Amino acid sequence: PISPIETVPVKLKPGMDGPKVKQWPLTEEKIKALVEICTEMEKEGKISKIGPENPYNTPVFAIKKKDSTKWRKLVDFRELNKRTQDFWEVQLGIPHPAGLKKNKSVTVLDVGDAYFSVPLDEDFRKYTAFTIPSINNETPGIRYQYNVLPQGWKGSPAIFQSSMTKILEPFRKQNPDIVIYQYMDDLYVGSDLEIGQHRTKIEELRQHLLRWGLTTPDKKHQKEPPFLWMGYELHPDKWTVQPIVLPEKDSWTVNDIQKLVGKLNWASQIYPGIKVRQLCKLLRGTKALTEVIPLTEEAELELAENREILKEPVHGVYYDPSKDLIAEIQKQGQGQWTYQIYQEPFKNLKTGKYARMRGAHTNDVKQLTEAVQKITTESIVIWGKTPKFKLPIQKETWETWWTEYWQATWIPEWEFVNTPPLVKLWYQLEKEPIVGAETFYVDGAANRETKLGKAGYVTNRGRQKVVTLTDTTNQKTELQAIYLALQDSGLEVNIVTDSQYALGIIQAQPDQSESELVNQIIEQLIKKEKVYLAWVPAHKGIGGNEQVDKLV
Amino acid sequence: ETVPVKLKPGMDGPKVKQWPLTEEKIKALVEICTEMEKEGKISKIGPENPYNTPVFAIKKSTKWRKLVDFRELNKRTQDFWEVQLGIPHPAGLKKNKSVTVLDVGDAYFSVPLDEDFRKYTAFTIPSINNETPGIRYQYNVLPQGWKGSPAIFQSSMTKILEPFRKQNPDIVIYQYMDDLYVGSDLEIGQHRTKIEELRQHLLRWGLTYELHPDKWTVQPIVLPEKDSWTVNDIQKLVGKLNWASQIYPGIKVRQLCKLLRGTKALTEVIPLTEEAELELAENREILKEPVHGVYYDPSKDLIAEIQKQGQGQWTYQIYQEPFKNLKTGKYARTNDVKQLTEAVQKITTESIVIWGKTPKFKLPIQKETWETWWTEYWQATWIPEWEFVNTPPLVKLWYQL
Ligand SMILES: Cc1cc(C#N)cc(C)c1Oc1nc(Nc2ccc(C#N)cc2)nc(N)c1Br
Ligand SMILES: [Cl-]
Repeated sequence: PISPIETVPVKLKPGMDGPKVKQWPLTEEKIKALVEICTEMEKEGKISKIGPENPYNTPVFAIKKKDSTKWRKLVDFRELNKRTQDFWEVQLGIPHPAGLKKNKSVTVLDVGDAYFSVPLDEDFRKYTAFTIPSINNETPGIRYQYNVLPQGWKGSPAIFQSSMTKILEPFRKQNPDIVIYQYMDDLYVGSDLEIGQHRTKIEELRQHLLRWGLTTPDKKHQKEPPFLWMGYELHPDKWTVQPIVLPEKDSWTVNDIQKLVGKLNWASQIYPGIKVRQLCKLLRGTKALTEVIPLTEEAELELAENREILKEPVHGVYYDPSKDLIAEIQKQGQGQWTYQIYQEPFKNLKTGKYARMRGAHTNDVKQLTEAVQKITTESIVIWGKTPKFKLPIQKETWETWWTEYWQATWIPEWEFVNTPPLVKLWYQLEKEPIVGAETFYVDGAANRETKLGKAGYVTNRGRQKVVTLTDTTNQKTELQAIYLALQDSGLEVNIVTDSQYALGIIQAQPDQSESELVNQIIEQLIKKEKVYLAWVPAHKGIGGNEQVDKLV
Repeated sequence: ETVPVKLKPGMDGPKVKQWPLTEEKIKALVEICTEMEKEGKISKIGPENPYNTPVFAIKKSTKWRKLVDFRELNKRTQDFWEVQLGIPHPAGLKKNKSVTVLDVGDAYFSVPLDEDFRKYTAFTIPSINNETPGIRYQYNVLPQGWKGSPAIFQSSMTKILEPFRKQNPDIVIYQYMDDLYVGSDLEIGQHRTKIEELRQHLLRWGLTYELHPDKWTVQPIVLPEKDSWTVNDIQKLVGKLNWASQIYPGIKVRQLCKLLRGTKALTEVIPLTEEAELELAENREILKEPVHGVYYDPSKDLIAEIQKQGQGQWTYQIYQEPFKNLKTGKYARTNDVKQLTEAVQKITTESIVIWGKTPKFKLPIQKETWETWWTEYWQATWIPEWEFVNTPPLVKLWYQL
């Protein structure tokens, strides 16, 4: 009950000194509770009495327990914590089931009084001094300091885990075939041993722990498969998310839909092809949490599609280190990608989705690559190696894009899989100017305070046209002029522009965009049989440009 | 004896997140790090050290080497390695016929690190799937990769080299991070012989490639020469000149965009004229030479931009203020990011020799993509700073070779 482990040196931030907070008066039932609590704690070593020598103090109080008739000592370390050094962050993250190896038998051991079982640095104890107030604060109080890690202090979580990891180390180093995961108070222990020899391995651990101050309840009350853990349900050789119930409701609040999305997003770790696009579009905008959002049709069918998928239970599988991981990706509603990761087709270790726009304008080949990149980082975290990919894109499609694009890129070993809808390029711009195709010199231009714009073009075939656009930007006009030239020309056409901006957009070959204009321009690009786009310096007197430039 | 090391006032130590590592590299890392700690170069640390710097493994050659990214710590010790002492940069290193680079990082494992500084060198070896807590060490000795180490070892290095310098006055030896740069104008065989000679001095104090910088010439912005000229070709021509104009004083496009009149078809072929053909030649003269008016400013950061040219060709510029090109170059010849990575290392290396500092790179690649992969090909012991950007499609074009 107080570990013989060596303490962690602690100290307060460099400038600062210990807290000196005034204790307020408490009611008399509260003072009574404090005295008996602290008398129990003192007899156990957790705290010990100090003289008024000690300059420092921190507020205590007490609350009634769980509607029951007990009290709990609360200590307010606000000021101590504000004055305490920073510690190494505890966990960088928590393991994913898909990464867990399979075990015959598993047992959860719970460390009793975890914090009060770890000694606190002798030199730092004084700063934890608190005082139990006398009745009406008439007489001086009872003063204590901590000898162990206090509940609510800043360093307790970090010092406990480290303490538990030093103590755990020998047992780990001596039992490499048995596996232990530590999280806060609990210890989760797994072996491929048979229920008899495993429970014996438990007892050695328990008795090792006890040799070090740490008590754990025993072999009479230890639960059974499946185990609930971090929102998952864990079985000896399969896993799944905890049971997910989607409500039957005629009216959905902003709040209901948020919860509904979170649960779907959670289910999508192992339930293939969950979609939340239509439900998420409902959240767009500003609305109270209590307000009701009429689901749309698309959203009503999504919820339907999801509720089917969730009907039949699905499980995930655990990781065999001796086999490759394969990852498969599919296209869904525009911007939505789903993926599965398995080692034996098609027993998934896990699944998921990717739906992110990078920039305003992407095409499918860019999105797929981003998804490959996201999935690769995830595999390294979970499995420590990268997956072999299967992708709905022809090697030739990908190869044409990689070179075409000015950005560098690279995806690991992958092969084609014919899972429509296939990702492709929907048009290509000409590398060279076109003979016998009309040359449109375009140009848009706004007025900075008016927001009045004029877009248009001049042609080498002497054709020309200008229009007036209202409340648009100099950006949008240069783009409207491109659109203009696409509309009024034939299936082939050379377009000359001054907009580096517009050039940038189209040259990257978008097939999606937030912009209505850009999606318009795209529709046209598809229908054309040859487009060459070229850029020229603004107002540098370039033949064709000046003409359509004055005329706007 | 430990030279006391102070951070820049008002800054705390680094707290950088450890990137996820592959199983293969983690394992190499434990091997390496258990050996380093037996030897007492590093010690395990408690939770009371809040600091962290990233660690990973590279191939220096089948054998794992460990690489610590002190880019952040370096920024926070800066004042120290840059202006208390701090190694001066030989102006003639870049003029030598031959300069050899040697790894002397092993030397720092000898010198103790100021105890009140150790805690800032903390790093973490992550575990796969977060199943066990990272294992955590700090340094007890001058770490490789921290710019403080050569500054502190400096004093011992000139001692180690004095006889050899005394005996070859005309050999230049510049230290940067964990490398020694040794240059001369000897014939390559005689150079290599002096290198081995130098290796023997080093060898008595603890210790285990070839540049020819005087053959580094600039990559001009090039103007095509054509049989025939189209409107389209001339517009491209007027563009490129117009850009080079924002940099190179003297560039004239007047006589040229003369030819471009009215509203011609892009494919129409337009006659070469004298004064144009002269303007094109005279412009070539200029683009050949250094940029009149641009100088290195020792107090400003170096920037390096790279553009993917396709077909294994990459172009680059180094500047402190945009367009004022201090230098311009190319790199040539599989894998897009492997190449980028080679290019960055080449560019960094030239930069170290010329100015004695590393540029911050503007990298034409997806953050996540680069972050995932670069360690797969990195072979330097330093790491430059970098951002990620999308090449303006025109810039790519104007520096096309
Ligand atoms: C032993 C254990 C139990 C629970 C809990 N709860 C949660 C975790 C994170 C556990 O640690 C590990 N478990 C497994 N596999 C595993 C297999 C079957 C079951 C079951 N049933 C649970 C875990 N592999 C690891 N590498 C680690 Br480390
Ligand atoms: Cl200079």
